[PDB]
Amino acid sequence: MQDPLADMLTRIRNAQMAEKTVVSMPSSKLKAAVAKVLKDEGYIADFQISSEVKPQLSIELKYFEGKPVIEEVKRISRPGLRQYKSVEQLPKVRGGLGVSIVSTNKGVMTDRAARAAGVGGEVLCTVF
Amino acid sequence: MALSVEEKAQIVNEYKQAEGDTGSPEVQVALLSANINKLQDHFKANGKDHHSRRGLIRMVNQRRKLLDYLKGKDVSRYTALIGRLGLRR
Amino acid sequence: ATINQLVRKPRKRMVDKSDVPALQNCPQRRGVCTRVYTTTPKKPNSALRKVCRVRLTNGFEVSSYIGGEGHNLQEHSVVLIRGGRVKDLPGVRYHTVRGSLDTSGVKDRKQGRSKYGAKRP
RNA sequence: GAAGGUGCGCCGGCUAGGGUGAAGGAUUUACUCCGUAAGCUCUGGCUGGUCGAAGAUACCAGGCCGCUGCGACUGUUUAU
RNA sequence: AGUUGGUGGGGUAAAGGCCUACCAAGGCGACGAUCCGUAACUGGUCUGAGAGGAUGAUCAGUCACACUGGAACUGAGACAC
RNA sequence: AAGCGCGCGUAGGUGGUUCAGCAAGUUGGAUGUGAAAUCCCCGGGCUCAACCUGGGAACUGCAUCCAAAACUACUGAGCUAGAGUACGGUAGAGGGUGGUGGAAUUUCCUGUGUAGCGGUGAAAUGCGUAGAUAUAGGAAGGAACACCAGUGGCGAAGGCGACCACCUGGACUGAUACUGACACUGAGGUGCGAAAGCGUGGGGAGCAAACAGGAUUAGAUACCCUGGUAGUCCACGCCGUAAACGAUGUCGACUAGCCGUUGGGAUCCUUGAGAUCUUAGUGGCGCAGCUAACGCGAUAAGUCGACCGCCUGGGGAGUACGGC
RNA sequence: UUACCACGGAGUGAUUCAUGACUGGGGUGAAGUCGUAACAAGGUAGCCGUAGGGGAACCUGCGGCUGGAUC
Ligand SMILES: [Mg+2]
Ligand SMILES: [Mg+2]
Ligand SMILES: [Mg+2]
Repeated sequence: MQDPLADMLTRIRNAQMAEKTVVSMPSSKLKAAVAKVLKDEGYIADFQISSEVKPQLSIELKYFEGKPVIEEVKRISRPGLRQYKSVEQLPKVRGGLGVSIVSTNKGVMTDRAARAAGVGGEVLCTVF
Repeated sequence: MALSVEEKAQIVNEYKQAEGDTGSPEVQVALLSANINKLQDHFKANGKDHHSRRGLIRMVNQRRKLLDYLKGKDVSRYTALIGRLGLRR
Repeated sequence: ATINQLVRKPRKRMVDKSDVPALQNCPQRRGVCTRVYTTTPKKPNSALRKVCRVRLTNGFEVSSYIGGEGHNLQEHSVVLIRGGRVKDLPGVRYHTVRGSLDTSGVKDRKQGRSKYGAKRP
């Protein structure tokens, strides 16, 4: 309703508790772009956009040993409290093993790349 | 829903923005205003009808919300609507 | 809890009142004894504790415990009172420092002499 | 009028408005309307000076406050 | 109700209701005005992993005060320990 | 210990999706400033240390300028997923105003008829020979609507049960048509809000605080019995509280299933008559998950997001004082 | 001599502190009197709001709830 992005993570998180294979939900620039980071990071197998006037976003999910690959996904920059960090202040999820997706001005992209690119932005969510 | 289908069909065409238009705010506000004014006669005779007054208040709040949205969109269209309907008392 | 609810009204911190109000942020005060008496402790204990009512230099009237065995204090005796209450004595919240001004230290004390104002022999 | 306080006479300088009102104009229809300079008349405002012990100067013209009993109140009554 | 603006004038080393004459009815306030209690402020100090909490000795910067109230004089500079 | 009794709604907070612009937020850099001392890092001098001191770091801030346009804010233009309107229909104790009906109670009148009736654990107060109770016929009056009746229905909640007529709100349901974010929440504020209670006027059958009498009891200001006033009923005002409870704020999204039930819709069955999906409610189990446990478990107390209200040991005390 | 103005004076309020015959509740007590109200179906289920009554816990009526036993 008032946070379509957090709807994406919770839809993903609920499915992995229920051992579902694919999920469907309306798409957007942020939803598709965050799916880009997740797929290139290996947390999701693949994502497609059903290009119609009302587009969906479909994610097929990954399980390694039955346990879902994404152990935990947590929203950070909620609409009630938008969170902005500098390059030095960007979070490190689980000591660098995880990824904290940060929407910088060079597109949506991970915290590891943001430090390399030397740009901060809005810390959207943390993954592990 | 105290307005008959004839009265509803009467006021929709005088306030429609185009043919087949029944959802434009002018139609909505005119639809609510005619129902609001009609119910005034009932509440005069029935002063203890607190349960039907909840619906009347909702129609009043709905009309206010529509007029505030029409305020943001086109102030000239808003001005003609209340002048024709005699609102903003 | 809501971050908006906190913005309007910040979290409030209670300030606990001191358990020694008559001492008034001082380590000790000087007072005179107005009444020397003995009182009975609560349910578990049963004894005759020596407590004296002290009129402090700031006008406060309080009762403080007299520690040790035997005391030489009577009416109109200048004493120094320190903080710390007595749990089995109702209404007693101060201790009388032995070995200062009129209240002499306990006689024949050998262990823990400094706490009771006892000379070294 | 709780209580309590300030000003107040007289003579100048400046100044704001009522009313009435020949003219003139209008309806130059008539016991008509608008309006009118001066003159009379009423109400103010801002300043300055001045006399006395005293300016609401005489006559005229509330004393006031606090607690409490009774009757709610205006009224009526033992003409004497 | 000089209260908040405007206009003329005065006044200051200097702008300004700083003051005054006149005109208008303005100005501040739940984003806490006004009032009450407390209090010199800061760099800093203590504690805390940090975020924070408590505090404003020594030293340093600013401020205010000089037995109480007020006032000016001189002087570049004071309303002057 | 803590969800306001419940709605609506002001300020505020937050807001679906697409394109373009801008650059306040946001990001990077530069410049000025952020006094010195202190904190910190590397050294130096007191025999070491405390101490002093060199340089650096920092002062997480502010101001200006330059770059960037993912997100927020703004601007402009759109879209239909939210929200809403137009149409047909369905169910309902939803509300208001008037009539009408049946059963029953009570009171009164009349007939029959004669020693009890009523009550209790048993009694007694009480009623009855002035003819009670019972029975039959008639009349008046008030209140509530048996069966239907159902973890059934409607309502924001409090609540709403006889029937009919009139006035009127909402919900559910199907497709098409239309507006195009018009939304959510909501401090103040405002409206409704059981029962009791209060005011004015009516009404008063049953019931029944108070009250009276009879029992019981050591006592019985009660439980039980006999009466019985306010009240309960109506209209217009006031009150504004309940264990006002699901002890669970509202709104939106997601997450195995199984068995009932109410109002619809679609398809097989067109079946005569069942079955399968779907929706809005209403219940019982239950995987996962949560929980201190009890338990919740698509009507979440699970995974989230927006907003609001509230809690900070027990008593004192939701009391005193002041305000409304 | 006028204007400004300190001290001082007058009246009338507000607020705060301390006391005050008497009076109300609250807490703590080594335990005294009267009952036994709640906890079991606590021996009349309890509790919530309200009203009336009573030495007292309490009782009674009206509505509500289960945070009630048996079934
Ligand atoms: Mg007397
Ligand atoms: Mg009299
Ligand atoms: Mg006489």
